[PDB]
Amino acid sequence: GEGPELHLASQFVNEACRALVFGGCVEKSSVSRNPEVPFESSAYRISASARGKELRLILSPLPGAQPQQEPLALVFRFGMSGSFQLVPREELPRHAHLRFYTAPPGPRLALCFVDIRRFGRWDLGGKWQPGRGPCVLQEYQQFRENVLRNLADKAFDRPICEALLDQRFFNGIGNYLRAEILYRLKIPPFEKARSVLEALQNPDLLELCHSVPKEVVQLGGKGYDFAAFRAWLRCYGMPGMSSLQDRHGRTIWFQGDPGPLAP
DNA sequence: CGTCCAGTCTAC
DNA sequence: TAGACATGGACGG
Repeated sequence: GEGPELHLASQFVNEACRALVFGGCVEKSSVSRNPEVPFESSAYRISASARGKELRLILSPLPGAQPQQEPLALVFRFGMSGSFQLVPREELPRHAHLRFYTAPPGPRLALCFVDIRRFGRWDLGGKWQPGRGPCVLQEYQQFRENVLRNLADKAFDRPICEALLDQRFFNGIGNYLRAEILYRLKIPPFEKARSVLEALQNPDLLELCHSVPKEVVQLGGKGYDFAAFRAWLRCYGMPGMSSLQDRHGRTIWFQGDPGPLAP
């Protein structure tokens, strides 16, 4: 559920739906507590884009589609297990909680938001979440400036391994990326975030917040194969690696000294 | 076999 | 903040 996976899911949606025409209503599973999507069109296309840990999906009526209406945008958050799949209409995956159906005359497929653990959410409207920082993958320069010009914010009092999960400043970084990034630099997880980032402005911490997830995207791995990602990892859950619980109870994997603020 | 572990969101 | 939110598989005692 991290940046690279949201970004590959956007790629997948755009490639799978490039020729497809969808029709009818947007079908939510009965168990899902997310909002019904009030969009219905006789002929519409689906496109996507990702920003940090959010994915914007746009449902665009084709010319002359009925009823006459503007496009509708939704924003998804994947939680721990969210994903998109394109399947035959009659072979729906289990836990397909939101479904878009191709219209005739093509082979009848379904584009599904699949979410086993049901932690993901979707909203109506295209707005990104207002507090989130810029995307480490696609807004690198804005993201770098938003960290550095704000180092006096209380957020950077926390250990660097906890600050990397703060989506106001590291939108797209999650639990495996913070392990892999700190591991490249041999920076102890529980050194203070402000102290680590002041010692700055050999790629540095903020550069690696971009280049490391970019590597995952280049694998096509964690994609929307699973072994090429398992071999790419150097720290997260790897043998020989230490691990501690941060203050919110998430496991930080690291090697060597845990740092001064370790619990 | 029973336990444990695997990003926001909510409410006290 | 602390626990909730929730399914399934690996891992033990």
